[PDB]
Amino acid sequence: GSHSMRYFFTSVSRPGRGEPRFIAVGYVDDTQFVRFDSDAASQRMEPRAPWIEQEGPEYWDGETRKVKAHSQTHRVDLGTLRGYYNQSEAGSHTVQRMYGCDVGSDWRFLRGYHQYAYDGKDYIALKEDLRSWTAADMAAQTTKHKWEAAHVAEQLRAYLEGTCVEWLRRYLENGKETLQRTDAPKTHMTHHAVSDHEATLRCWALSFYPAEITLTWQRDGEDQTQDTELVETRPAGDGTFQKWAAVVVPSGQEQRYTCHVQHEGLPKPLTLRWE
Amino acid sequence: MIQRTPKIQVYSRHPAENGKSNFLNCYVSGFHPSDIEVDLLKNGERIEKVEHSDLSFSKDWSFYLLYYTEFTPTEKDEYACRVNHVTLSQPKIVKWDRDM
Amino acid sequence: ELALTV
Repeated sequence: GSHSMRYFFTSVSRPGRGEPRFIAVGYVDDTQFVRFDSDAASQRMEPRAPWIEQEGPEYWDGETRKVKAHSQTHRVDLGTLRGYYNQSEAGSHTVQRMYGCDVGSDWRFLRGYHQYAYDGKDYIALKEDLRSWTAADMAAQTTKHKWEAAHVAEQLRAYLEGTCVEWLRRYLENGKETLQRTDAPKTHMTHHAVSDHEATLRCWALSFYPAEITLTWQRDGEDQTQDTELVETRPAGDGTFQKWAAVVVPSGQEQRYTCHVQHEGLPKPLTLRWE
Repeated sequence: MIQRTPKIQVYSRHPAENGKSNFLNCYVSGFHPSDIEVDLLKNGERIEKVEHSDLSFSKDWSFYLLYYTEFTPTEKDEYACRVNHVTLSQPKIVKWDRDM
Repeated sequence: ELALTV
């Protein structure tokens, strides 16, 4: 299967209640392995997966140092963004940043990414070539001018094609039992009357990993996508994921309806039936 | 400013069986800004020993958190999740439904 | 492992 390493950063200003709250997390695929919280007592980058705990003191020290440097850089960003947008001191605002890399089945580099948002909206993103910038409004054009003059793309590119992939492979190796696994969904459908003339059909997928899955309802082979309630894929808390899709059907037409489950752990996609 | 409403799901880790220990989860996803209050309720009272995940976010920038606690379901105990967020004009309570 | 102001 293909793999990814991504780091996620959130900084939130807090007018007159001290400094911005900064939270960082790192993931390999859908498995979190580090956190930093600016409000916690430890002030340390902390392990959140068992296979990261073996990393020695240099690692923890280096990641604590770098994570703090990411935090200070976001504190500055919040100030700068309030000036670009002519915003007052009176309101809380949010900067988010995400970066990392994807590798293919052969663990070779596929793609790199480095994206910022302000107040929930795209701000600036490194393009696919790792040489250029997409800036989403006029303020972010000011950032693009500054980042081009300072050759920011080049330094990001060297990390994303090089270091990022090297550490992803190392984590994949060390955490092989956890990370190089696929757990196929355990599927079923439930049936419950909502009146004497309608029933809720709900198609379930349980205990699966990774999180990526497609659940779809058909009526006589036709997709029921506008009539389907699809919940967001959710963690079970044990390292696996769950999802369901439901339709409300007239009683008596159950046999017309089929659920269709697609997941990388399934040898073939499954069709579940009421007959 | 962008505001996105939390999607709230309350559910057990494993199929619930009375008298068997389990984990009760409240997953809130798709929200913006990140400031949110989430409590797990037992018979309408706040459960104290509730952990949560570290603040993270999806491709579209919206935030997600898992709140969770160990529990043993019984016949008579009623569980729920109470969420407040700027997008909700009153706190929203989602009841745990074991028969979905 | 981890790796600029706007």
